[PDB]
Amino acid sequence: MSKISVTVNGRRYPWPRVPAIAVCLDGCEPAYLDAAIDAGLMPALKRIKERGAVRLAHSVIPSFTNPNNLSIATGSPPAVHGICGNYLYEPSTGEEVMMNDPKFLRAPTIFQAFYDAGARVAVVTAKDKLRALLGKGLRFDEGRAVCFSSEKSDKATRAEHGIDNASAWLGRPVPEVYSAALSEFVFAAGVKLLREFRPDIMYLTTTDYVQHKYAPGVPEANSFYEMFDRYLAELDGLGAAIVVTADHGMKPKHKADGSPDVIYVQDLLDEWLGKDAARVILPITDPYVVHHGALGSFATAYLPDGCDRSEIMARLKAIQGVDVVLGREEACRRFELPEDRIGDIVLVSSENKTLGTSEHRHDLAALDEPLRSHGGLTEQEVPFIVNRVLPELPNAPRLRNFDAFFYAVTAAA
Ligand SMILES: [Zn+2]
Ligand SMILES: [Zn+2]
Repeated sequence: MSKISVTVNGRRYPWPRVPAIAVCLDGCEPAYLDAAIDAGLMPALKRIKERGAVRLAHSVIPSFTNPNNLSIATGSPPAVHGICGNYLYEPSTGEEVMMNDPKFLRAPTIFQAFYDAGARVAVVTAKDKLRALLGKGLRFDEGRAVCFSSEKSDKATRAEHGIDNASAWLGRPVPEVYSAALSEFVFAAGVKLLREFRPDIMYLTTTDYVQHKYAPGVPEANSFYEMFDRYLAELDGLGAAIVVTADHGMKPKHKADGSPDVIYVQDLLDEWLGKDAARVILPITDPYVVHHGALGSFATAYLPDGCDRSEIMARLKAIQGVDVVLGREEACRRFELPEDRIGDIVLVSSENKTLGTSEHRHDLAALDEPLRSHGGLTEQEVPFIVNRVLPELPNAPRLRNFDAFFYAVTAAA
């Protein structure tokens, strides 16, 4: 007898005999789990690690939320699926255009491919914009798909989400967007879906709210992972094959005095090339954001026609804190990104620095606590833990976070 599989974006996924789950722990620097385990707070993950397969994996660069979630969802890098930031800039038009709409997704998700093959599929996110992206191609007329966010759980309908009011269904209020509870809702929905819906494929993804605010091992960080472990214990107890991974890690990005440590790329380019001759883009978040949530460790820049790219790159790389500077072609090959949605040059900052645009009218910082962020090579390493014996499972740099569903269904088969 031939084995059953689903082929998606050039990869063959065996059909899962038991439910196959990937959990994306947003911003989960491996140190978070080590600290919580060491404090005795994750007895289930501790045991799961001992008896399963424990690895580190590499995220996509940029180590941002959307590109990495979409990579996990499609099993492919952004060169394939097209989502490589929150927005891009169009030199013609002079327009900044949001890349977080499903129309910009260029490759099918694993979720749609399994759904189209007759599977039961469930996707739960914390934020609703990612929900719409992740849910592209799912259908809700056969009772075989569920897709909603904690954020808009009370707005779910049968026809568009596969469930009527997921808040009422789960029996928990809609959580505050800026809370651990937004992510707890996802875990809780996941458990209830596993019991009652019995998906063949399920993705659970959260937000990095806690991780931007709190370093590994501090009480609030430990409490979050203590909470996760309870849901993990339950998913594991119900017999699912589970991969726990992350979209990206998290590192402190502040000076000794606790203030943000930023390299203002637009200021530098204005000086060398003329004011606004170039455009620096900060794709970590939406373009309107100026409140320190716009500070990450990866940036891209669009340069005036004719200028000396090679020269400009050398000038940027000479700056302390700027670790990597690549032209479009090279950055796209190295990081597996789409040339048509990346700037002329790509910049990656050092471990404890971020990249900003300018101090002209500035980038007024919001929250109090010392800056923590992601986007660079120093937030690329993430946990990758499976609750099954898989001695052949590769390790980083070969293992990618977007191998999560490949190995989950393999373990489930
Ligand atoms: Zn994230
Ligand atoms: Zn973040």
